[PDB]
Amino acid sequence: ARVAVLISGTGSNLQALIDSTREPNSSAQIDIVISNKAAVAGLDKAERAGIPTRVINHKLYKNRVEFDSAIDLVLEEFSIDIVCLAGFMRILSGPFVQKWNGKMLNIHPSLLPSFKGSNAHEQALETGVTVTGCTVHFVAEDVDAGQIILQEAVPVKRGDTVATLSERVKLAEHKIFPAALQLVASGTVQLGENGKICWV
Ligand SMILES: Nc1nc2sc(CCCCc3csc(C(=O)N[C@@H](CCC(=O)O)C(=O)O)c3F)cc2c(=O)[nH]1
Ligand SMILES: NCC(=O)N[C@@H]1O[C@H](COP(=O)([O-])[O-])[C@@H](O)[C@H]1O
Repeated sequence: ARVAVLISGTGSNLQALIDSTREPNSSAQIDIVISNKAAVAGLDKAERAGIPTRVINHKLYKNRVEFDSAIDLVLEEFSIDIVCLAGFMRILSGPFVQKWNGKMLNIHPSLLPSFKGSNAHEQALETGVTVTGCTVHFVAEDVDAGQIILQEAVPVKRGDTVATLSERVKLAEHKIFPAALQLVASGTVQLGENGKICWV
């Protein structure tokens, strides 16, 4: 399965994905890394790994739809089969999501449905939970609302801050996001006709 990773920043999930997909049993190959922000560290990791990179500036297109069109163009250019959002901080248009329905995974740093949205760790700490975690899910139109693929619980420790909580969660992310990719790329998991998660 040919895979694209969309990033916006440091790219440590990208790195975890690269690491698993070079294992010989990997059913995924990362063929392109696409970032909407230049000079971010995820682009270095991708170039250090030998993976082609493209930077699409969302300040050169008029529409969200024109912008995703540019991404889709690159995905088609590289004959991509699966799209992994690994720290992509931009919301995708409805038609783009429709076209990739069932082929696009996202890593979100909470136990969904808790703490949808962009500041999940802040939500978790404000709420006062003693357990949080991360989720890999298919991207549906409603944000952080697609079919869940994997989750891993992570403890919240006393005095945690966003810094320390997200450090702990990210170790879990580097576990379940490569596993989730591998489930989907091997055809073990798909999105069923009924749109629920389909094990095979
Ligand atoms: N349809 C759909 N799309 C998507 S994308 C995704 C990955 C995580 C999204 C995190 C996220 C939560 S809010 C937000 C935001 O407001 N971004 C600004 C750009 C901000 C900037 O660049 O400064 C903007 O999109 O304009 C995000 F980026 C999941 C997902 C999904 O489930 N459904
Ligand atoms: N709402 C989406 C969101 O918060 N994504 C989060 O951004 C980070 C990207 O880190 P990385 O660039 O080191 O992989 C990850 O921690 C992921 O959970």
